[PDB]
Amino acid sequence: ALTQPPSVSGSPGQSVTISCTGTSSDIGSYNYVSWYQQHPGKAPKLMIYDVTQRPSGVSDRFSGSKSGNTASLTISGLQADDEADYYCSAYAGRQTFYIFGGGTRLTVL
Amino acid sequence: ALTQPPSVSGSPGQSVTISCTGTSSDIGSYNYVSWYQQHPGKAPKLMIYDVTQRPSGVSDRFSGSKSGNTASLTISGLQADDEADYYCSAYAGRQTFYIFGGGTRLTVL
Amino acid sequence: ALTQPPSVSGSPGQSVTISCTGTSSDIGSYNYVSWYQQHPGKAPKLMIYDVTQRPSGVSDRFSGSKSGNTASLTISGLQADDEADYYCSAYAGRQTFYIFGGGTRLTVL
Amino acid sequence: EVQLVETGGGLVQPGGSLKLSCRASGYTFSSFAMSWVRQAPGKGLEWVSLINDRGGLTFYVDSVKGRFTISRDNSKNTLSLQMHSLRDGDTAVYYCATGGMSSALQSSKYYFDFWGQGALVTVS
Amino acid sequence: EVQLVETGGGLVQPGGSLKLSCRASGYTFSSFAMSWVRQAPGKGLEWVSLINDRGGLTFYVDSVKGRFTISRDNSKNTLSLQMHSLRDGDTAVYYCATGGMSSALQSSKYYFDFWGQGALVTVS
Amino acid sequence: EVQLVETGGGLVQPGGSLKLSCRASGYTFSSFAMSWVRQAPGKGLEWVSLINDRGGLTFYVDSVKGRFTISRDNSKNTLSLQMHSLRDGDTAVYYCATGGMSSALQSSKYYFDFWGQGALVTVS
Amino acid sequence: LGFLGAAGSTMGAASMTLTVQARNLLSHWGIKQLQARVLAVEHYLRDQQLLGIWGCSGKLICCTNVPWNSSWSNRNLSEIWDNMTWLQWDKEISNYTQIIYGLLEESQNQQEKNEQDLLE
Amino acid sequence: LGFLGAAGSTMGAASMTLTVQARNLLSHWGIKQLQARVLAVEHYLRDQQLLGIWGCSGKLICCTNVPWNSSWSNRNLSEIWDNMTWLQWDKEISNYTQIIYGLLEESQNQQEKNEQDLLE
Amino acid sequence: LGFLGAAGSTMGAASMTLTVQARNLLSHWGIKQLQARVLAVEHYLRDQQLLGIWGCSGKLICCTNVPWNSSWSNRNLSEIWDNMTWLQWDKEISNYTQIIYGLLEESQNQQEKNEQDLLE
Ligand SMILES: *[C@@H]1O[C@H](CO[C@@H]2O[C@@H](C)[C@@H](O)[C@@H](O)[C@@H]2O)[C@@H](O)[C@H](O)[C@H]1NC(C)=O
Ligand SMILES: *[C@@H]1O[C@H](CO[C@@H]2O[C@@H](C)[C@@H](O)[C@@H](O)[C@@H]2O)[C@@H](O)[C@H](O)[C@H]1NC(C)=O
Ligand SMILES: *[C@@H]1O[C@H](CO[C@@H]2O[C@@H](C)[C@@H](O)[C@@H](O)[C@@H]2O)[C@@H](O)[C@H](O)[C@H]1NC(C)=O
Ligand SMILES: *[C@@H]1O[C@H](CO[C@@H]2O[C@@H](C)[C@@H](O)[C@@H](O)[C@@H]2O)[C@@H](O)[C@H](O)[C@H]1NC(C)=O
Ligand SMILES: *[C@@H]1O[C@H](CO[C@@H]2O[C@@H](C)[C@@H](O)[C@@H](O)[C@@H]2O)[C@@H](O)[C@H](O)[C@H]1NC(C)=O
Ligand SMILES: *[C@@H]1O[C@H](CO[C@@H]2O[C@@H](C)[C@H](O)[C@@H](O)[C@@H]2O)[C@@H](O)[C@H](O)[C@H]1NC(C)=O
Ligand SMILES: *[C@@H]1O[C@H](CO)[C@@H](O)[C@H](O)[C@H]1NC(C)=O
Ligand SMILES: *[C@@H]1O[C@H](CO)[C@@H](O)[C@H](O)[C@H]1NC(C)=O
Ligand SMILES: *[C@@H]1O[C@H](CO)[C@@H](O)[C@H](O)[C@H]1NC(C)=O
Ligand SMILES: *[C@@H]1O[C@H](CO)[C@@H](O)[C@H](O)[C@H]1NC(C)=O
Ligand SMILES: *[C@@H]1O[C@H](CO)[C@@H](O)[C@H](O)[C@H]1NC(C)=O
Ligand SMILES: *[C@@H]1O[C@H](CO)[C@@H](O)[C@H](O)[C@H]1NC(C)=O
Ligand SMILES: *[C@@H]1O[C@H](CO)[C@@H](O)[C@H](O)[C@H]1NC(C)=O
Ligand SMILES: *[C@@H]1O[C@H](CO)[C@@H](O)[C@H](O)[C@H]1NC(C)=O
Ligand SMILES: *[C@@H]1O[C@H](CO)[C@@H](O)[C@H](O)[C@H]1NC(C)=O
Repeated sequence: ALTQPPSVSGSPGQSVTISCTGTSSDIGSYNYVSWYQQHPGKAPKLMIYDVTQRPSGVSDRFSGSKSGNTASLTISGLQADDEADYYCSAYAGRQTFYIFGGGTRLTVL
Repeated sequence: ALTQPPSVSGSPGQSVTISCTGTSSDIGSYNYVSWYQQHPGKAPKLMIYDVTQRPSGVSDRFSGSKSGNTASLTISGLQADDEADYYCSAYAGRQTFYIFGGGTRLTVL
Repeated sequence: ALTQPPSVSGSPGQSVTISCTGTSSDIGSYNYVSWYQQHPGKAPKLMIYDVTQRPSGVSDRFSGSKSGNTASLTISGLQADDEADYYCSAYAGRQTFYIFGGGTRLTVL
Repeated sequence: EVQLVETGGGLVQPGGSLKLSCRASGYTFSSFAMSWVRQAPGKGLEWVSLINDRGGLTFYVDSVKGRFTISRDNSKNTLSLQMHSLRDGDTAVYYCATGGMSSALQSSKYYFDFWGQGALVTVS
Repeated sequence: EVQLVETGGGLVQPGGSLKLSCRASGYTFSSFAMSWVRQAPGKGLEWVSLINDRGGLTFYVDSVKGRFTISRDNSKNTLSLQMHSLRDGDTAVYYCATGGMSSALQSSKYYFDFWGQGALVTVS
Repeated sequence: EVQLVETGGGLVQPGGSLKLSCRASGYTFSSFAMSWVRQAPGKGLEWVSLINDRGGLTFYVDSVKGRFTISRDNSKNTLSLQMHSLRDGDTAVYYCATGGMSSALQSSKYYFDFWGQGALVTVS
Repeated sequence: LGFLGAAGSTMGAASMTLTVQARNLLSHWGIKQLQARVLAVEHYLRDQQLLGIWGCSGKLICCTNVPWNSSWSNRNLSEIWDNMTWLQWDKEISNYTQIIYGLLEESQNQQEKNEQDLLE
Repeated sequence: LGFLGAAGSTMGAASMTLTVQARNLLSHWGIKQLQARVLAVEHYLRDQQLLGIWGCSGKLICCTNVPWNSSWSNRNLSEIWDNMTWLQWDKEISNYTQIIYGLLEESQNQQEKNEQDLLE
Repeated sequence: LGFLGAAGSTMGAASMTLTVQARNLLSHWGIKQLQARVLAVEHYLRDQQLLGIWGCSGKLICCTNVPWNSSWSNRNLSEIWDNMTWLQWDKEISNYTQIIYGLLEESQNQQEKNEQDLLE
């Protein structure tokens, strides 16, 4: 449903950005975008919600933002331990409550 | 709409079964399945209604039943007089009130 | 959406008819048909409305009529000055408020 | 004995119109919903239209939805159907039938109890 | 004399936005519903949008439904249209017109009485 | 600490049925809406169904709309999903999740706060 | 802008002040005053009951399915709504009031039966 | 055809005269009459309030979501609607009425709450 | 669980007993008692009229199209519904009641007019 890239990478200490592009009757209409971090073999963890908020329990190295129909996740002080499949999702109205992108494999070099 | 087989047959005294397979938002949802008997050249007669009931005026040799999305008509002491095209129909909701299958030509051997 | 012919023509003083054929849930259902006259390079002018009426400001040489799903414009005492693209339109319900045909290039001979 | 008798039309050109009617006797006409069921010469049965016993509510199969009118007259024990635009695909026997619906305070139907013999409508 | 004058935009790039507006005079602005009608350079007329005389109700051709906004200002006798995402296919003359709807206690319309000159909107 | 524990089924044949359940603890069960999210072995996440905190309102993705039932028992802190007609395409890990909706007098959600570990459901 | 201020205005303008008038319908020595208050209440309730019967409960403007007969009044919409006051209008058609009310009642009874059947 | 004219008719026939009866509910010496008018109004309003609570405001025939229990009455539809009068029916189910009313109230409260959530 | 039993509970709890309070609003020597009864009825009717004007007739919970102004109260929902009672809330916004009521009335007037045009 949502498009987000494969093969995102950078070395520890370098920032990376994972984009997520949807449509107008999606990201362009509702500010309910969230990001999840799934380590292989584990259930997904919430990292970002309501486009820019983060839950208690996660670091401040993770920050969301958006413009137009594109949402993104910025990771600042990238760590080796950030390797994970990152997913974006969004509220897309009342007939099709949620949609997701494929996972973004983030590799730390 | 409903699927029922062609050419069901048997000899006098043998039982025969005529199946009727529909869908979930059909036979699987509503218990209003009926069967009609049409001799060529004549209007159809009601034989079975509400899956298992029969009207006054017909024999008990005709018995309806159903399971899942499939209904069937069982005829027990088959007579020469039972040669006819048998049809199944069912209530299928409020947008598509009734549907029917093709006819099953019952041949007595 | 609506079909009206190209290249209707005739000499000054001859009558011409420009037809407009639509559908049942269109011309066949609503008596809200109008015709417009567009000289090249200019905004369209209203000539006929409510199938047969004409606004103050236009001549009686222009008269509308309809039958079935077809509406038409009759031009009687055709003048050289009537060269224009004539268009039909109609009300077609609340989901698809208006539809139009292509223009008819009326040529005076 | 309940009798439903169609007194329909005959051979009509494509794009024209044809009206069917059915007279009923032997039962309280006003107590039942009625419908028309169609049978093409080489096919099985198809439901076409349904009308309420009071004549207020009508339902149609999508293929005739903008073309057929079903009506009713409880003083004359008459059911009627007015067909327009008559497609070649509308050639069929049209049967008058009692049943297909009941109304609120009545037990349910959802099946047809009585059939007429059918008028044959042919489109050229 | 009734006049409608478009004072719209010009050449814009695809995916951007462009606003049109139209000034009216010669009639009570607030007494009439208004609409926009589009004409591609090689095509006929297409209805695009309709707005109520009080500004509360708006309708769109489905092809622009998620992209265009129609508005009104009755104190300034102004009609406006804000277009977003500008497809190349939206290149056309956009005409300001009076009519297309009425308001329950008024005689019906369903036709367009007045037209402006048309703004040319070009999307690259 | 919030814990959601799936105690689901295993390997089943197509056309049959399988029921999953999830036991919750560490939070007021009754204060949150819950949902099921599915992950096919080689895919990303897909939303399947949502149930309100009080159990009265349910929503489904079209692909399971006529096949799955979602329900709750708030006295036993248990969420469950009853699946029918088991398509081969339904093979996935089914995760118990808390979130996806709020109840009018609450701050909104529209995201998932907690996840269970996931039951593996396989259809042959 | 107060109570009955629009009485001399045309029907199409006066119709925008319906809440002003609706709000002014409700609020031995001393007995004649109780009688007046009780009767004011009964009057109010009868009008509300009637709106209920016609299917107009809870609203100040209600559309119905009863067609207007040209025999009651054959004036067009501009004659009735752009000019004409409500006082003048009421006098013009006062002789058809009971006919119209009877038709509205019949229409709603049929509507209720059709709705009930569509839910079974 | 007048007030209570259908009282001896079956339920399915009497149900077509609901407006006939509804309209006949509204309209020291002189005090007992004043008291009677006040009381009649209070009675009327309690019934209307109750219909409101159950979600039946504004209508004479109201369908609900409360299932019928065979323990209240196990008669079938023909047996009731085309055989019994309303007086007979009312006597048959009198014991089980204040149970039914309680169920109708509970049902409406849940429905209104669900509608509110669906509007977030 | 009885009348006003929820008065000390928070708003999010008290909102579930609305039918308990609604049903307790209705039911020379002896005249002052009639005055109290007539007045109680008029009070009741004014509240019902007001709900009708706002388009909330027939329901205990009604959502509207008037946005909430932070100037009336800037508390968030988890504070108001979970850590405050209705008595406290009523005092907090007692200065904006008339403003809010005026807005609700205006909103409905616009809503009725728009519906009327859509039915044309
Ligand atoms: C329309 O009115 C016609 C004329 O009848 C007169 O007006 C009615 C309303 C009664 O007051 C009657 O006594 C008068 O003589 C009727 O003949 C006609 O049926 C009416 N049509 C409709 C659709 O209501
Ligand atoms: C509405 O009627 C206007 C006045 O018409 C004249 O006066 C009325 C009182 C009748 O006696 C009528 O027969 C007379 O002709 C017209 O000027 C106006 O155009 C009419 N509206 C429409 C849409 O035609
Ligand atoms: C309704 O039941 C009829 C038989 O009624 C019998 O006698 C009454 C007094 C009760 O005791 C009842 O339980 C008994 O069974 C049937 O003849 C009739 O067909 C049934 N009608 C319907 C619509 O089901
Ligand atoms: C929201 O309120 C603003 C302030 O209004 C003033 O303060 C409030 C608390 C009341 O006492 C009010 O009577 C005063 O006038 C307004 O300026 C603003 O326009 C209002 N809001 C919106 C959303 O339109
Ligand atoms: C709701 O507000 C709570 C308290 O916030 C503080 O006190 C209130 C009265 C205001 O003055 C506010 O500006 C102060 O920051 C928060 O603890 C609580 O998290 C808030 N709820 C949500 C959902 O954000
Ligand atoms: C249906 O009724 C069953 C038995 O009836 C109960 O006891 C009698 C004495 C009362 O008059 C009746 O109102 C009670 O319900 C119950 O066991 C059963 O739970 C009820 N079912 C439903 C769905 O209400
Ligand atoms: C009274 O009539 C005049 C026209 O003669 C008009 O300008 C004025 O607004 C009207 N006043 C009211 C209250 O309708
Ligand atoms: C309202 O206008 C019409 C048409 O001009 C006129 O005939 C009529 O007398 C006017 N009205 C009143 C209420 O006197
Ligand atoms: C109403 O009826 C009376 C009595 O027959 C008659 O004098 C009057 O002219 C009538 N009014 C109208 C508007 O027809
Ligand atoms: C009274 O009963 C008879 C049958 O004995 C019936 O014909 C008549 O219509 C009934 N009367 C009423 C008012 O229902
Ligand atoms: C009334 O009930 C009896 C039960 O034995 C039945 O025979 C009779 O036909 C019923 N009458 C009607 C009008 O339903
Ligand atoms: C209610 O119950 C009593 C128990 O004695 C019984 O006598 C009475 O007839 C019942 N009334 C009904 C059936 O409504
Ligand atoms: C009164 O307050 C206590 C907490 O101190 C709470 O547990 C109790 O439920 C409250 N009473 C009501 C009626 O809500
Ligand atoms: C009141 O707020 C506190 C946080 O400060 C929260 O823990 C508590 O649950 C809230 N209250 C109620 C009465 O539900
Ligand atoms: C309401 O207004 C009065 C002034 O009349 C003021 O003293 C009071 O504090 C205000 N109420 C609130 C909750 O602010």
